[PDB]
Amino acid sequence: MKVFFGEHVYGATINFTMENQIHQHGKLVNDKFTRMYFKHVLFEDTFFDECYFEDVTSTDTYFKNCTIESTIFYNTDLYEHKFINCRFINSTFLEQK
Amino acid sequence: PFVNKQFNYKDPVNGVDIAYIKIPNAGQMQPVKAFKIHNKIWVIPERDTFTNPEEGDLNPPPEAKQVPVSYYDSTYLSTDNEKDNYLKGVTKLFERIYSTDLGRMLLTSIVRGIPFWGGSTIDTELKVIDTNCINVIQPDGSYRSEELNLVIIGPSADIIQFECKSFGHEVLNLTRNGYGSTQYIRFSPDFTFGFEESLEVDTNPLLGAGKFATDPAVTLAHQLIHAGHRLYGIAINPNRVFKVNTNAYYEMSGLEVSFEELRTFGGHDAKFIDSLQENEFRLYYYNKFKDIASTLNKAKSIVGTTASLQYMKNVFKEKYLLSEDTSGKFSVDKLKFDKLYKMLTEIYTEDNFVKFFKVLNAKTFLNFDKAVFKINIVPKVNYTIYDGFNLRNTNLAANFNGQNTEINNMNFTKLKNFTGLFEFYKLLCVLCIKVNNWDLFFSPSEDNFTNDLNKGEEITSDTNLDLIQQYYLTFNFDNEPENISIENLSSDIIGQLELMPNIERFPNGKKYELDKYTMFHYLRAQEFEHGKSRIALTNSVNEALLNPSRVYTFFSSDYVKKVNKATEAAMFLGWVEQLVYDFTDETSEVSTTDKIADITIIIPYIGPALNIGNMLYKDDFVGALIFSGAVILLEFIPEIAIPVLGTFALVSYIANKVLTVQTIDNALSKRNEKWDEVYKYIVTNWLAKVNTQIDLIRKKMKEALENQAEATKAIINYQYNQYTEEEKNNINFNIDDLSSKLNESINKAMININKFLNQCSVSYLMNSMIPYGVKRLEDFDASLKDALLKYIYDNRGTLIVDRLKDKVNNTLSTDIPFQLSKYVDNQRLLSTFTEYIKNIINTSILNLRYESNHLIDLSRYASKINIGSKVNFDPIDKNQIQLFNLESSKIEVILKNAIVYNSMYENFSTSFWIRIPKYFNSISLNNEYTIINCMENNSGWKVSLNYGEIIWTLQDTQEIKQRVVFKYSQMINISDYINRWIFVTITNNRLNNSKIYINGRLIDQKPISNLGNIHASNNIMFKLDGCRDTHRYIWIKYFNLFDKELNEKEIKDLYDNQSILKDFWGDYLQYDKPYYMLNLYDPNKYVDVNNVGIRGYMYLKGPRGSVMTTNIYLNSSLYRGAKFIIKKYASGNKDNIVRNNDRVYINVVVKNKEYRLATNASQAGVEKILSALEIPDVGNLSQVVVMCKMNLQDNNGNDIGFIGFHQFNNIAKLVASNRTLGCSWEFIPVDDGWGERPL
Ligand SMILES: *[C@@H]1O[C@H](CO)[C@@H](O[C@@H]2O[C@H](CO)[C@@H](O[C@@H]3O[C@H](CO)[C@@H](O)[C@H](O)[C@@H]3O)[C@H](O)[C@H]2NC(C)=O)[C@H](O)[C@H]1NC(C)=O
Ligand SMILES: *[C@H]1O[C@H](CO)[C@@H](O)[C@H](O)[C@H]1NC(C)=O
Repeated sequence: MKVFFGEHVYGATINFTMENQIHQHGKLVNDKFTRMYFKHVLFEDTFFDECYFEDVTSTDTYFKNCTIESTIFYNTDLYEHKFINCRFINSTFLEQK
Repeated sequence: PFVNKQFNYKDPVNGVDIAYIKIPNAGQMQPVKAFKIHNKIWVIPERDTFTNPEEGDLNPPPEAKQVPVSYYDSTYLSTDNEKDNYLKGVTKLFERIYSTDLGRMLLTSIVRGIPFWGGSTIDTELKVIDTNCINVIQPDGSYRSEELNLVIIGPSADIIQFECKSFGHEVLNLTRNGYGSTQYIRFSPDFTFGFEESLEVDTNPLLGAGKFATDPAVTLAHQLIHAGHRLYGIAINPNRVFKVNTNAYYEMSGLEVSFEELRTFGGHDAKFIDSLQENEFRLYYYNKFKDIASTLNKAKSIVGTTASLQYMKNVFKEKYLLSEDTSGKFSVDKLKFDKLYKMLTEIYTEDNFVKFFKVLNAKTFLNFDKAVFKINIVPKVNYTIYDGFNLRNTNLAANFNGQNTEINNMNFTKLKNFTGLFEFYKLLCVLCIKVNNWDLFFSPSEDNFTNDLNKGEEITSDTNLDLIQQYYLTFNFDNEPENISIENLSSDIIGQLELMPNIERFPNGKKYELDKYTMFHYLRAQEFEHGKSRIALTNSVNEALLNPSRVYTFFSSDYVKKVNKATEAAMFLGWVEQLVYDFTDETSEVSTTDKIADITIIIPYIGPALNIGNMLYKDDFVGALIFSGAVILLEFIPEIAIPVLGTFALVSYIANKVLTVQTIDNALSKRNEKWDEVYKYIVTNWLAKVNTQIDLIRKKMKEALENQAEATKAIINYQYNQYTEEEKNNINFNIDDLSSKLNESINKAMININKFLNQCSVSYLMNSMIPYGVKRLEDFDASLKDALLKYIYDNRGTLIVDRLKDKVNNTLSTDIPFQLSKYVDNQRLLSTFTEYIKNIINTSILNLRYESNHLIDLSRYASKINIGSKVNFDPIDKNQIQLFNLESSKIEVILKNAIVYNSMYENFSTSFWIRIPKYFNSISLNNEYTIINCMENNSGWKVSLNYGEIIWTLQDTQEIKQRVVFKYSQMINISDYINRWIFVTITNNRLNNSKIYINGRLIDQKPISNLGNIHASNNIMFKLDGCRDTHRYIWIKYFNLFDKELNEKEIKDLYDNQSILKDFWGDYLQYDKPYYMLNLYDPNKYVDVNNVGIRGYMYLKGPRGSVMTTNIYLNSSLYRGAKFIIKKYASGNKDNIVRNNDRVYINVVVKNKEYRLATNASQAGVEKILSALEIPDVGNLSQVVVMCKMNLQDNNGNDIGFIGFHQFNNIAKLVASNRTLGCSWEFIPVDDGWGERPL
């Protein structure tokens, strides 16, 4: 299990699959998750910013205490139940698989 | 089809559909041909010379009947070709009346109405009536008797006399006692009336002359309604006649109009009868149905028929809608009786058929028919099977040109009516003239109207287009009584026609001596014989009447001076252009003096034209009208008197708690009903004795203008004829263009005169009729309040208390608003009334409007209007004000130092429009801030905003705050209260209550009686104050203040008044701008493209999703789907603003490239799947769309269909088809005020 602390991911487009990770106090700014697989990865206290989620398929992933701002969730299965005590800001939720 | 197997004429005599027939008659009648056309309906191709013995000849009688128009012919119907054409036409009219659903229900009602078999002298037996059956003689030699309902026979001696007759009985009055009998309709389809209509210019300003032919379908429908009344035995007594006064010279000499005609005409005419007589008729008919039900219960036997008594009882219980409670005890219920009576009386009317058929007809029976037109109906190229004379896809469809004789002249041929133009006439002398009878005022007598107002009333514990489709849905079918076997009657069926009451011949040639000129002299002074001699215009009637060659005119002296001058060949074109321009000049003149109440357009030259009030000067007429209101127009003042309304007596149940509250509730309800009834009586009196004179004046103006044009072009042609060959050939001229332009000038003047007469009538109603009722009625309120007070204290307390006295003081101190919307239909009248009240009340305290590049007060009270530097104005429309959260984003209004009082605001109101952006910053929660202030030194009012709510605060000197709030949630899928234009108004009665209204709907009331003294602010503040947000901004427009309290009526119409199409936000829709799309029927989905092209299509997918921010807002996404852009196709307006009825093209953006929207209309099915094509498309496909609804039109002008969607299998595709919804759409411009992020 890979523990991640204090990340600053700027302008990164993600295409591959990341699995078995936890992120804490992450600051994902201007990221982009397109056509990828989320497997057993956990987000806690992470502050998103204008990230874009497209055709992302998730399994056992769970967002916790995350501040999600200005994002777009288009063509995804990240339903409401996958978010726990999360605050959205100016965000949106488009058509979902 | 209703009529299958067209029967030609020369088919054999088989015996069930074509056979020889014996009709009942007093004497002997030879076998007569006829053709069964349906169940219980027969059509006889012969002239009616058998039913009535007195009519043995077809020669016109020496004494012509008192009829406006009539034609006579003795060789008609004689030959077999005429018989075939007659029968084809009547069959076509039957199928056409059956085509419409309302007509379908009427035909079913006719079919079901078999007469009752009550002819047995013995009470307990059922016997068929001998006089309501026909003897069908078979080729073998024997005959069989058969019952039926309707017989269609060619006309009587008077050809155009279409009527209904019935065979009476010695002691039983069948037509009015619930029994009913077979009806014989004297009818012909080959002839039509020709009338004149002058109220169509509102829809078709390009209309020429009138002379419209009434659709024969409507006439047959009128005859069928007469029949339908007579089968159910509900005909009104013929001796009940709407009598008129005939003593005066201006009063029409005489004409019979029975109440049955008033009922069958319906609509406007149906209002000529008061509610009391209608109630009497309803009660009488209910009693007669109770009697027939009792007789049916008593009877237990039948003689003369094969089928069971039970079967005939079932048929009759279905016909009369009776109910049997499983015990053989028939009974009628008031609900079903009321439904049937309304269906037969109010639903089946001529007006409703005219509305459904979309054909011309006179709105009132006063518009007497003026010509006889021979027509041909058998060919389909002249009279289409569906839409009548208005054939679709042709030039005749537009503007109802089919019924216009002067266009569709090859279809109608005029005939010479045998009633003389001046056979029935009156004489007027001062120099004597004659007047035709049918061109006089209609003066109803006072006896025809009655009231039960004086009768007192006691209250006990318990006292108390669409509708056509609901009745059709509820209506029953598949139950038509089958043909029945009966024992045959004698060879000859004896019988006498129902006796008609005698009408004495009205006197002719009466002489009246007067000391003044009447308008008939003036109307005659403008006529001429178009002889060879020159005709000269003049300004003196005394010479125009005497000299046949001189014609009176009411125009200016320079005009007559010009028209009397001889001119030469080179000068004539300038002469004709000058005269047409000058004629338009007089016809277009309107007075500018508008200080008079809602007579805004006073037209002067009506005075000298018709000698109204005995002045001959335009200025004198204007002064007289200004001084005397609308009274001077009326020839005779209609007397109105409202006697004292009866008191109200309440019963008392000693020691009661909930029944007494019911007593007060019923008292209030009966108060409201009494107010409604008295308004209805006042309206019907006004319509009976005021509107007819105004209509006659309008007709006289129309014919006067036409006569003036006639004289002008007559003298012009006289001058034209003077030339030699070279002048007339070198200098061309035609009369058609002159006639067209003069007629267009007549129409533009006639619009003004029609509107003027409309405000005249409405103003007279509002001024000199309603106060008389309202004074007695408020006295009734005073007495009723006294009674309720005596009961509310009764010096005792064993009762059930401040709430009751509050309610009684509230409602019995105010007045119910008066509207004709609930009394009249005439759309023209409707508009004038409401438009008036709102337009006049506009003038108020502050009318802050931005025009002429400045924000000014049109109410000329505001002292100064300060404008801050940081305010903003909308370039597309300068009347919008945008206010920012900065100090200089301020507007100050210096209120008039006159209207500022310490204890003012006793009754007053405010109204304006606000658009609010969507709250973003969380600090704005519970952050109240004032947006509009009129509060000084802890006293005044303020409008404030907070998180999703509007607050109106009233505040007195002694700290008593009163806050009324209107709230709305931000977490909703679709909102009508965010970023949208919202009408907000506040009404205040410092005596009773403060009320809030939003866009014209009731929200909240709070008491303000505890408020004391509320000192008036010196000025008005427009500024954000205390708003912690650094980006908050507002939009407001059309702010208005009212010095008196308003009412629901004046506020609702105001909304529409202040309301060019709008977008989602309510702002003006604009050209060459992108817009998203939204259908109101399906809000949760958006639009999407697929494989664009001819094969490509638009469809509905989703869900649109959701954008939200925690504990601030949640809402579905709005910027979904491809954006739509609109650009001009043929609109000539320079600006990019769209208006109503604008034909434009529609394009859509797909991956940042533009596509036309178009479809192929030749595809099968009414649904027309639209498609997205490239800009280089083919012009054959329909792409022009008219404008919240949009309609696609073919390149030839045919409407492809309303743009909407259809559920094509599992795909919600888009269509242009010809549903209560699906025609509603909405455009979403990109708005910075909403803030959702696109991508
Ligand atoms: C959520 O979105 C809203 C609107 O989409 C954001 O509010 C907006 O914030 C911007 C940036 O400050 C404001 O722009 C301003 O423009 C003026 C004129 O150019 C400029 O002088 C200012 O310095 C500022 O840049 C914009 O007015 C403002 N809109 C509203 C309606 O307030 C908001 O910040 C986003 N985030 C949150 C948490 O709400
Ligand atoms: C995702 O994009 C990267 C960068 O262009 C590319 O190297 C990679 O092959 C893509 N992902 C997959 C799994 O193909």
